[PDB]
Amino acid sequence: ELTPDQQTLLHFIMDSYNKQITNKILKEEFSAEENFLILTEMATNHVQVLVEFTKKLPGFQTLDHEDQIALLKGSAVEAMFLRSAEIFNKKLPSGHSDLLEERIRNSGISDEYITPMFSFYKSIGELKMTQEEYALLTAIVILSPDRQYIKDREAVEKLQEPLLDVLQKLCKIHQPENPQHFACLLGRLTELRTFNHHHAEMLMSWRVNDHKFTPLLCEIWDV
Amino acid sequence: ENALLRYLLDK
Ligand SMILES: COCCOC(=O)c1c(C)nc(C)c(C(=O)OC/C=C/c2ccccc2)c1-c1cccc([N+](=O)[O-])c1
Repeated sequence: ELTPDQQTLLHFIMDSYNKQITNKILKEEFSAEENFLILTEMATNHVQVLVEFTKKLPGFQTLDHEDQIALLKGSAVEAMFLRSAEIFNKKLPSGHSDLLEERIRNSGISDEYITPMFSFYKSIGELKMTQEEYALLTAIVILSPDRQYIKDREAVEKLQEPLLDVLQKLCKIHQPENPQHFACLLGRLTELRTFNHHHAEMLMSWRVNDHKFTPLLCEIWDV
Repeated sequence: ENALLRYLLDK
């Protein structure tokens, strides 16, 4: 299948990913500024798992401490989305995703933001991704060399590069008969970038309604 | 700042 050293790496993110929610949106029935507590709780569950994965990433710990932070703060939103897609398509039984979308359309959170979220999820759903793909891709998002306020850009590449070479070769053998598939997956990294803009804009609106955020979210997003 | 992030990372 794959190289000696590469198999060990692949076989280590992936276990890392296996081991560190929705249903309250599904029933007490609710959309919200009134239910905002549910949101921040979810985001906070996302941020906590983001951090616990990023530690486990090979060489992450060796980076400058401020660069470390920038990568985290730089990647919260993208990972929050990329993880939701694995929940939405890969893990929820039939019918749950349908009510979920519709509950959300009812949120009073406007389609300008809602429609891109759902089109992105479908598109990646239709991509039929394995756990290895979701895991590895998550780790590529996090190790994005170009994030703002990074001091030593070249250190972060050299750390992402290895993950990218696993994933190409992975696609090559387990979506053989689809050589474009590896480019498709990468486009999803491009696709995710846009949500930060939307975040910023949504975040700003919530401060003008004086909403409460958890400690953690306070730190990760400078509120 | 980012006291909590540093903590959660330095473990
Ligand atoms: C289109 O670009 C912007 C889209 O991203 C954001 O707007 C956005 C922003 C900017 N900040 C935050 C804190 C959120 C967030 O809490 O979660 C995204 C997860 C949604 C979802 C929830 C459960 C299961 C599956 C998916 C989202 C957000 C958006 C829409 C609806 C919801 N939601 O209430 O579920 C959240």
